[PDB]
Amino acid sequence: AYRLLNKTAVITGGGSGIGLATAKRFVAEGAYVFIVDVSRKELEQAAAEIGRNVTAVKADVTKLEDLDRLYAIVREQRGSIDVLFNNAGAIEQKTLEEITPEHYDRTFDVNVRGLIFTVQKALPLLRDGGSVILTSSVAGVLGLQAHDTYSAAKAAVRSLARTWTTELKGRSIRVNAVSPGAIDTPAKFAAATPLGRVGRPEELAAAVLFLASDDSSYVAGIELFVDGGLTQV
Amino acid sequence: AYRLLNKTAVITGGGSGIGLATAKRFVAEGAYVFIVDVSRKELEQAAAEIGRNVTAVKADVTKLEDLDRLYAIVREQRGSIDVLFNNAGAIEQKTLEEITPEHYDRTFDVNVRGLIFTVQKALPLLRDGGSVILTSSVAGVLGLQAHDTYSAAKAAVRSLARTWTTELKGRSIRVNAVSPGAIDTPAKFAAATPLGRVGRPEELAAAVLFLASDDSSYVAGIELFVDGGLTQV
Amino acid sequence: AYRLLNKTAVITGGGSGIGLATAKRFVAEGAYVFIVDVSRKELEQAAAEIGRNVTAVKADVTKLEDLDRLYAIVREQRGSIDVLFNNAGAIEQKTLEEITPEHYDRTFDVNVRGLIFTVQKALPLLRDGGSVILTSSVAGVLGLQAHDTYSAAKAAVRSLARTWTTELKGRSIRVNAVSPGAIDTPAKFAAATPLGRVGRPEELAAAVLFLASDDSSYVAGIELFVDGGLTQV
Amino acid sequence: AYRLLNKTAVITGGGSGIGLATAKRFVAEGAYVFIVDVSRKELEQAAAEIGRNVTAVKADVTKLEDLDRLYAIVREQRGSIDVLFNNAGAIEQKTLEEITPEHYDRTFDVNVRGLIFTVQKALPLLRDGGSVILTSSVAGVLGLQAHDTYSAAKAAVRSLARTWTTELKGRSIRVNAVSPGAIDTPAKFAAATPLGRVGRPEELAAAVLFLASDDSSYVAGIELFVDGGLTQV
Repeated sequence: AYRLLNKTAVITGGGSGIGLATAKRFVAEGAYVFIVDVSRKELEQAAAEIGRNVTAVKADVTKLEDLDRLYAIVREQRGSIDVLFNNAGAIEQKTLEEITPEHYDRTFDVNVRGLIFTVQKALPLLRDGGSVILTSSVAGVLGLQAHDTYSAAKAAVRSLARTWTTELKGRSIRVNAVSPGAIDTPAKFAAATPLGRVGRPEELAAAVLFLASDDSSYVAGIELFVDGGLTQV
Repeated sequence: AYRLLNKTAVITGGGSGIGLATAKRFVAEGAYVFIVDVSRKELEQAAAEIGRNVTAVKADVTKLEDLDRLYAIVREQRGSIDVLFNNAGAIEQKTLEEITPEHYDRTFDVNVRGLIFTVQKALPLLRDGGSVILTSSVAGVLGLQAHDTYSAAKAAVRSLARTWTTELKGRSIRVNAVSPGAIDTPAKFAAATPLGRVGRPEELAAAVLFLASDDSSYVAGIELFVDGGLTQV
Repeated sequence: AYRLLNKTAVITGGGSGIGLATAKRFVAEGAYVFIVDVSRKELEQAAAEIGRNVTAVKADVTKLEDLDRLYAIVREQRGSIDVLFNNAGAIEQKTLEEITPEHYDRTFDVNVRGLIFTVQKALPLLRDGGSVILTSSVAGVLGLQAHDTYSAAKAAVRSLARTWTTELKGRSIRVNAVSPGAIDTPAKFAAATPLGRVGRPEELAAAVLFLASDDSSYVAGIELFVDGGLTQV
Repeated sequence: AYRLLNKTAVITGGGSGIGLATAKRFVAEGAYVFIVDVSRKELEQAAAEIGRNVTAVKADVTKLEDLDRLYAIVREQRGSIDVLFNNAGAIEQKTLEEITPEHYDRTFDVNVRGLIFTVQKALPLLRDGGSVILTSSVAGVLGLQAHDTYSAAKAAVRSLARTWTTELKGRSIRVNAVSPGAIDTPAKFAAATPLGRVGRPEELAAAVLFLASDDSSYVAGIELFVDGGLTQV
């Protein structure tokens, strides 16, 4: 009945949009969830809506010490991590010509560096048989104006799921990537998208649940497009 | 707890292996299933195993008139199709050098021709928002000795997922390919496979259920690799 | 200066468009070319235009005995084949609903059936270390309204390059697919093409030249998109 | 004979390996070449081997003021760039467990930050209709033990070719990536490589030449694998 019964899940960007929708679906499937985001007010609000089986941890995953404090809380409250969904950060655009060193730093810090140490630091807590989701994007395989660094970073994320599938196979930890298209989170993609609509956080959440749950038990290293077909035709 | 409650499914190659594993998972999820396959004896054993909510139909998907009769049964019995799973066929191996006309026809008639007509002919019963799954293979992206025609054929299937995605969008019908690696069916693939083992048919059924169910409602046109990481690393 | 000096090429579809453009460039590169195609009027025209170091052969390469007659001539006049460029056939359009058996067979006959037996009966003649080129298409990776059978067959063609890479590696024969986008031969593709225009036949001939020549000696089983960026952004 | 007559090329990583083999081939094709690299002693050595039509420049392509100086030199002596081939950097291996902030910085500064600003700063000098080549890698689509950051960064590089195809199309600048497999520099990657050997640096220069010349005039945004079949079968 309950596809994640008593598993423990950690979700970064767990504050809002997709990461929050996932938390909620996780909790409905019977998991216990750590939502990890940066603003306290927004964590409290999130924890309040999810309502049960949820701890809110304030941390910036681009900071080594924040991560250490995170895993000391997960070890103390729950002891182990069965699932890690890495859903942090947002898009900042810049054509090649405008890219500044600091803009490139902002993107890469959040999408790659942050992610690497997030997953690195979770290894001691990860159970054998566990599941790690990275968040890549349609941007990873498209040539989209002013998405220079975002897209490059997301392609690199997709790549980490292959490598880590190789490195973590002895522990039987599956690593996969989700590549969302346009997902409604508080225009001309919708136009060139076969289902003709933006997606709902809830649908991304379900695709993530597939990767999280026992149903994707023979699924490893993939890149799961959830884009209503954008990149597929 | 019932991901396909009251949904009607049609599964070709439903008499054994993956077809039959999926037919069991579907019924466990509340669907009504039509299993379709060539041997009557095998269809009966399969129906008895499933146990309930099943009709067995004898049809060879490479014969137009057999498909006509399948669909008339379906229509009279249930009146609509929510999920079509196309899983007919088996591998036959010949190197370029050994390829004959009949060998070429056995592979393409089953894997491509018959798929085309199955789906064409299901069109009038398929609801809007229904889900169509095709069976490709790791073979469709690999260069495997003596797999000439089977690989080419399953690459042709993965392609029709893309075109049907565009053609069928007006009806919101999702078309997606699954691509199994090595599956247990009554060992070298397994050697270079990160998961270190063949898949169980149930694990393949669970991936197809994903595509069949509403958790994949924003997912269209894709190639879902269920190969333990074979082609991903 | 002469990148193919004294090499023997066979080109199918050599009477027009890409095939003919490629026969001209291969003769300018110092090759001796066989052009193979169905129209006698068309072949003699092409042969006059090409000028020198060309033999026209009227053959329907989906007929096994025409192939036999073809290679019997190649072997008699020039021994062995250094370069085989397979570029026979044209698009035919039908939506899923409109596909008939006849339309399907024309498509897969020209594109997949004849190509297999073409390259099959070429084997005893191909020199070790030679180069075989397959014409697949952007269509092979796209979901183009009413391109059902043509896209599937061109995706099957791309798969055969991977398969024959493996099978023919022992004789160091390279097999690569070229995947043309819109070429200019006697619209909206051009709206989404970054280069903003259709390709010239000469430009596709230049890309095939690359596969044919020593410049691609460490290039094998690839899909080379020649589409002004169409499938890449 | 001379496929780059009177073109100006700039190569980063020009002091050795692929850069150096490519600079040699470019001069053989009548280009004027600027070899760019860190080592003085290494560069004068390289320039001596080329022997003509070449200016060595000493720059660390990860320092912005080094790029300013390189481009002011190019501007003064040649005025224009027709070809920019980016080939700076080397692998360093670390498993996820071993990754340090410094190791991460080395790989991404050299492969991605450095790549970005090199191209950004060539923009005013690059002729309209020029060719810009990037060095990705087979590692960009593989899950290779201990290649975490290098693979991820090469995949970054691959995506930048898509994005720059889009952003630069108005100027008709083609941007494509080359992705080498095992290339012989000063044991089993070759194990299941179809060609049964590591590639020569000359073979990779020839491939890069293809991308710099008119023969790829309708090729934009591509990933060109030069890897003897590794990633293709």
